[PDB]
Amino acid sequence: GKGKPRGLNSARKLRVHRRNNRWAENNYKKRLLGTAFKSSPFGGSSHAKGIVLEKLGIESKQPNSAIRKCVRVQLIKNGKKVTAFVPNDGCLNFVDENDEVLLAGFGRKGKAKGDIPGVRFKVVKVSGVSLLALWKEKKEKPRS
Amino acid sequence: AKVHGSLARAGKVKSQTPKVEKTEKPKKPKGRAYKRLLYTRRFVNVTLVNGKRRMNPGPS
Amino acid sequence: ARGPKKHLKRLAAPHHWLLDKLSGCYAPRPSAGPHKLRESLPLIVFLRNRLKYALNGREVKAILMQRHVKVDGKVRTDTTYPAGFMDVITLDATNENFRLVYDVKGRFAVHRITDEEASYKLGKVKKVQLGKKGVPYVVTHDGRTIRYPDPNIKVNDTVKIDLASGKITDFIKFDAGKLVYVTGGRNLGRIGTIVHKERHDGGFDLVHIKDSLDNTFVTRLNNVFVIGEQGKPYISLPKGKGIKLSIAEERDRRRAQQGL
Amino acid sequence: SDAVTIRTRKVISNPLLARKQFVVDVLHPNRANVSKDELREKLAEVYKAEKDAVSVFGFRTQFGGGKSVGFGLVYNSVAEAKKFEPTYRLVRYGLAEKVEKASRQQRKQKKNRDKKIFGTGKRLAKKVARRN
Amino acid sequence: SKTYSTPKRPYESSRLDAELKLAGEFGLKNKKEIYRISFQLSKIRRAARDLLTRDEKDPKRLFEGNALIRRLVRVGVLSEDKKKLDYVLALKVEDFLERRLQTQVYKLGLAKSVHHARVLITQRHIAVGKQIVNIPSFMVRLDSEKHIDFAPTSPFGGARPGRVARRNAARKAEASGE
RNA sequence: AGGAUAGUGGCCUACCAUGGUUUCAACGGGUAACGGGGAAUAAGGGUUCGAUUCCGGAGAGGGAGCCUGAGAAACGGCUACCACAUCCAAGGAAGGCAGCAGGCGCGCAAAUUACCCAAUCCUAAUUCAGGGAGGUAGUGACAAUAAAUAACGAUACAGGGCCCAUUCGGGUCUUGUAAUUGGAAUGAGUACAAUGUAAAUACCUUAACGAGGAACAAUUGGAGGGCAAGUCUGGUGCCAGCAGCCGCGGUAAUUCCAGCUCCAAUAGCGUAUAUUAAAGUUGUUGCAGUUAAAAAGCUCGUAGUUGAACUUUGGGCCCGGUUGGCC
Repeated sequence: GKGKPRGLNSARKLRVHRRNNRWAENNYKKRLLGTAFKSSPFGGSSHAKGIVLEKLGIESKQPNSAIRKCVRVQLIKNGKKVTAFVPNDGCLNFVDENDEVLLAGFGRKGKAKGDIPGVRFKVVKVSGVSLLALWKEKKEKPRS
Repeated sequence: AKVHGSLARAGKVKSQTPKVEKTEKPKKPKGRAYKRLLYTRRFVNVTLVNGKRRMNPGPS
Repeated sequence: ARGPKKHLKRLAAPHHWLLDKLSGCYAPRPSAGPHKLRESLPLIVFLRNRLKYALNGREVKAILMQRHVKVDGKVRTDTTYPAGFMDVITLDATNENFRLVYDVKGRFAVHRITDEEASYKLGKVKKVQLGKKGVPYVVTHDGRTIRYPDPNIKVNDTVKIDLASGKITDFIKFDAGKLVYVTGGRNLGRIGTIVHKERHDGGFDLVHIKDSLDNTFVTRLNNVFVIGEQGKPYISLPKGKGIKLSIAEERDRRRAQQGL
Repeated sequence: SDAVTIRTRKVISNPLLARKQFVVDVLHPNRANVSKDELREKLAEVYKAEKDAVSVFGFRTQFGGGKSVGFGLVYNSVAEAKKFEPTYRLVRYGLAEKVEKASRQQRKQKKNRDKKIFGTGKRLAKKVARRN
Repeated sequence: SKTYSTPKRPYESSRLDAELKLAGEFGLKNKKEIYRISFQLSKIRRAARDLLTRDEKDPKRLFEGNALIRRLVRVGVLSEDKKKLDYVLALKVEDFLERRLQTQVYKLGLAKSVHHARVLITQRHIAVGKQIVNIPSFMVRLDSEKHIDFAPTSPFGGARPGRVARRNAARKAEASGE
């Protein structure tokens, strides 16, 4: 008889069953328990400013071979240290150390992207200006 | 995960490109006119072998 | 909280004043008076919005501060004076006596009447009590106390008031075969000759009503108001007579009525 | 001014304000579009006020032009106008003078200063140390 | 107090073909205009779907269906031969675009192209009745067809030749007996 | 039973009794929780959101207490303590923007120390005063609506429909290409004016000036598949870099850096996060459970869920409603 109760007065069993079984999809468990606000260096935010501690060359995952030119970044609102990827050939030269950058997610909603291991974020802005603008020479970085 | 990677090689190809400059060309229309242009270029001119057409065919 | 509200916003004001809502701001709050906040019509609304004699509140005030307009034989220079059902408004300009009545859609119909009909008004007795020194009194829907009436005036009857002397000329009982003007409810503005009554002790007495088109319906006795016998009202009724021609009949009219 | 052609729609008499209130409709082809004062003159010429018991306002032009519509009043006396009509319209028509008063926040500052009650004598001499 | 929406699959070449054909036939600058007509048509269709689910000789059906039909007839989308609340579902974007003014200008003559018609409309020429109009998306109500004409202003219908002729008259005709 | 209260009442206590709630989820914890009207997205069912422009609850740095009064446990009102903090001729005094505008911090993340009571309405002994409530403008690509960036000819090339249906006669014409060229239409922008407005700025009107490109110049993303659009050129050579996924790149790269061309949406287009559909991948509608995840070791058993058939059927006679269909 399909397992579930079909009876006209079984709505309690049905809804308590749902309540207990919704804790098997990742999205529901995330929403309810709260993992953005506890874990997740961006506390449920889309972006986050951080101070560049270091530049890094991450060797890609197999079967590819390359060095991906990321940065170690300390966040301002948490103090969490975070690796973040600098796209768009060059732009590791346009960043420098102790620069203020703005980080965004690297696209895949938590989990990492492509051949870059451990990295979950990308750099969007440096010292108030966009890396895209600097790369296309629409603007120039403020030094002073 | 990894410290070692010689960051000097950054910007290599974009620095090494044989910079070509953009050719100044006539102005393309914008909007209603462009749609007129495309309607012509689609339903007037081109087709290909026995059933087909291509919109950016390379020279052969 | 902390005392009573003095303001009233556009969107909170009863729908039968017809002004505008979204951050259109404020509406005229009826002052305390004989009638309730929602079942009333202030003079600012009666004059600026319906008759179009004025365009602004300062114009309405300029009118009211000249003893031109009087409600029930009394001037009422207050801007937000709550005028209500079966209230007589008298302007010596054009000698227009306005009765406030209801159209069938529930708005306040602007009925024009004769001076002889403006001489009086009607009142539904809400309670009948003894006052101090054994003096019986009746209270109407317009907060009018009347001492020493006929002892047959029981509750929910209606009364004819002479409006200059607050005295009773004649009363009409609540019984079957009596006309009714519904005040309040979905069926507001309908006129339908009581069929019968349903008691329900402790439970909101109901009344079954029958329009001239034999369109029976049901209302609450607090919302019922008698006005006369079968086919002999005591007031000039408005254009419509409380029938509620359905939307279909209405479009049939305003398409076949007139090509204008 | 070729066939200016003023018309008056929706005429209401208002004895309790002593006015006739109506809608002005100007059909004004191929000219400089309205001239409110030309309307005042052309309208007093037919409502018998000579200029000044007439007030008129609002006057939007149809898209495309050649026509404008506004609201109009004509009173039974210039006195009735000068008491009923508002002072900004009287100033527009030159039948009054807009008072030269101070700015709003200046008036308010003055009120807040005058909320503090004093003037008697040589204690006048040490107001350099009020707020500093 | 606001409204509009757009399609589902951003590609699908058959749609692109159809949309661009309509755009070229009717003189349009965007796919947003086709999307707009499809949106209107969807509202109409789902309304009529609900009414058809209702009972026949049902008051809401009669009222709202006759109203919808009357509106579409007086616009001229729904022909007066088919007035039964099923061709309302059978309608199409071509049937609306044919009643657009730009199209009506061209089909009534007077412009020798839909693009010229659009230009004339937006250049403070064509008027409807006597009101000048500058919107191609106007939906003539089947009676102003015999009132679409050049304006009392607007050369090709009236007064001063404007700018280019006015200036060339001085560049040329005044420059005769220098 | 009394006291207190505006009044009911363990509200408060005296005496007395020992009850009251709970697997139909009590009590406790959490809430990145004010509640609703409502919003977003959905074939239908639904999931998520709801600090807000209505409604009512609260609160005025935290707590507590109270005067006045019809109404306050009031904070643009007092009293105290705590915490922050201002003036000082150091004795004392005065504070509370989660009202308005500022823009110190916080940060991914949000405007002018502007004009006015002319409208909406409110208060006042009041038609006259006041009102940062409110309206007006400024900043404003939050979102939405409409909608320019060009149209039509003539000559040189590749075609022809129809008028007079009197032979290749004139053509009101037609589909694209030009180091071919013409006169026409304007508006964006300036701006006399009036209009608009409390007064202005804009809108709608409108004299005059305001297109021919080198000019009044539309971007944003992409061109391996998914997924519309390169069997082009140059460079680099598992490097640089692209890539949501699958995958490109190791000396002939349809994926990188550029040029050309082409595509999609277009004054809007991308990216990040969240959420909805897709997702019958939460499954009441509507999943699955031999072997892909999952039948409990087996039986008993309470709550819960679910529970065999049977009791006035059938036949007539009238009344008057809605639809047809002669005419």
